This record gives sequence, C-alpha cells and structure tokens, in this order.
Amino acid sequence: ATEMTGNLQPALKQATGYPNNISQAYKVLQPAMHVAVDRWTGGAAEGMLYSVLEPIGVTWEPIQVHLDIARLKNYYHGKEEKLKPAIALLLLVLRDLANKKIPVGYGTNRGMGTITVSQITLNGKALPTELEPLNKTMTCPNLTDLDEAFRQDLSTAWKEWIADPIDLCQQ
Amino acid sequence: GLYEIAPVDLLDETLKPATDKKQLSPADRVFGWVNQRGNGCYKGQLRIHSVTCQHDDAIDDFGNQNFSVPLAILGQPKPEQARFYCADDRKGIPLEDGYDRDDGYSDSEQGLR
Amino acid sequence: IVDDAVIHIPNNADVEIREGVGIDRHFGTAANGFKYSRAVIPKGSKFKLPLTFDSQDDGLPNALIQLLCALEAGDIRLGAAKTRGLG
Repeated sequence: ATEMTGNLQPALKQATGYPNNISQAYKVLQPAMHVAVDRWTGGAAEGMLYSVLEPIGVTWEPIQVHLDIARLKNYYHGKEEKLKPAIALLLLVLRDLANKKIPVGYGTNRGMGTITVSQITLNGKALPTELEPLNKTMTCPNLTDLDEAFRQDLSTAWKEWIADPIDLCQQ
Repeated sequence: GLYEIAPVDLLDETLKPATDKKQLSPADRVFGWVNQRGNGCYKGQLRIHSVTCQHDDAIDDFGNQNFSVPLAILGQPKPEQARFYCADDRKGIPLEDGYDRDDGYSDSEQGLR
Repeated sequence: IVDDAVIHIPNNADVEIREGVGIDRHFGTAANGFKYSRAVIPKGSKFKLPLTFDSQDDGLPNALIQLLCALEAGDIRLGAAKTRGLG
C-alpha cells in the first residue's frame, strides 16, 4: 500500500478479516502517525513525520519455553541440589514477566510491548522428586500457586547461593 | 532582507541536542537519547504504559455521527517574527520594544526565547 | 546409514531472512557490530527420513526403536539456533 487513507484501507480491511467494516478492521491493525515537535517553534520538526502499523488487537498464542532438566543436571554433574538456584532464578524471571516488568518487542518505551499474562502452566516430565511440585498451573503472578513449602525450599537454596555466588557447575 | 545570524547560532552549545554519550542531560538520561548526527544512543529510563480510559461514554458525539466542528486555523509557526521568537540575552530576555526588525537576530550575544 | 535429504519448501513459500541484534546490557541499545541475519527454511517444510540399518543380530535394537519413537514425538532438534526458536 502507498496511501494511508487510500489503497491501504482496502488492504487492511482484507487482512483483518473485515473487508466491509473498517472500524472493525482498525480494531485489529491500526495505523498511527507520529511527529517530532521542535522545541522552540512547536509544530513539527522538518522531516520528522512517521507512522506505525500497530497490531493493537492481534491475539497471540501461548509462549512455549522448554527447560531441559537433563542438560542442567549434566552440567551440575548430577547434583539435583544444584538445580534449586537455577530453578529459583527462572521462577523469579517468570514472576516479573507476569508483573509487566518484562516488555517485549519494538518500541517498549514508546507505546508498545507490555503484556498481560493470564496463566503460566508448568508441566514437567520425569522431574526429580524434590522438583515434582513444579507440575502446576499458575494464575497468581506472584507464584502463590506453588506450594509454600516448595517456594520456601527454593528460597532457601537461592539465599544460600546469594550468600556465596560460586560457579555452580564448578565441581 | 536576511537577518545576519542563523538561529542555530543563538543557542548555546550546552543546549543544542546532545552529540555524544558524555553530554546526556537529565531529560536525555531519563527519557533516552539517539544521536541525530552520527553514532550514539541510550534507552530511556522512563516508560509509559497501560493507558486506559475509565469512562465508557467519554467521546463527545456532537449530536450525530456526521457532525463536525470546523476548527479555527492552526497556522504554522513562523520564527521570522524575531520580536516573538528572539531574546536580547541568552537568559531569554524578550527584545526591546520600538527597535526596527534589523535588530532581531543581530548580535551573537542575542539569544533564543 | 543416513542419506542426504532434499528439503521441499511449501508451495509459493520461500526462504525467509531473520534479522538479529545484540542489545548492550548497559545502554539498552544495539551493540556495535552485533547485527546479523539468518536464512531459515520456513515451518512446515518437508524432507524424507532416509535411514538404513544393517542388523547382524535378529530383531531390531530397542534403542533404535526408542529413537524412532522420539522422532514421532518430535523430541529431536536439528541444525542451528536450537535454543532460539529453530530446528
């Protein structure tokens, strides 16, 4: 497309699946215009006009992260005690993801990129018995769906690593 | 006639937009920076997000969907009007009244408003 | 024995180029020199599994059966960037 108000409008009506209803089409993909405004004059800085096709309403499928517990356990020469700092870190990262602390994609500081997390499902296979409490579906962002005894165990192994942050795979 | 000095020269070098990572002023640190003249950038420390309107019927339909108020004239800024845009000292003092336009962007010790 | 297998890309589809950047952890911006791009075979492309096995014992090794079960389960990754989306 070459005209934002011209031949672009048919194209987005096509692609958004509302070929006859632009006011629904632009609830899925919405063109935005921006200006840089010159600080002495106002108006707009010469040349500084640009536009974004913002996918305001595109729905996204659930993100899949695969953690290879066998590969870590090999790095730690088998010692499943040593998983807890790495598992503790990962759960802290996921806590921030659910608290809007990790924006994603382009323009995160410029009106894009903030995600709502509705549910994290943890589904491990053949986990060692002390990590077996991970198999859970979580909906509280603050991990409160993980057993407090398990979260308190991870916190202990994590705090014990914070007190001496060795290279944990150093045998 | 042409004024003798271009407005870029009436702005102090410490106020022109930054040109390296060493000279980032407070807004350039908080909101971030990109060098317009070469390499150099910094991601801003201030992020605005999750804007939501709380009211539902918030837009003023003037009476029918096809109404439209015609909106005065938003003219373009015209800094040639030195008596509005120029300053007698780099503290931003307005020009003196009564002086002819040849005075506008005259001395290098003039300033921008 | 594992033969070479040609990849048949879907109809009308073509090799995609993925852009990559490394983001400086201090400034939060692209690091100098860390801009790259990768050609990738699109999702849904097909190629033939081309295995032959010369058994000297009778039957079929159970580990070789586990391998084929793992392929059908999709537990095997192939090529580069295996942790970063591909393969």
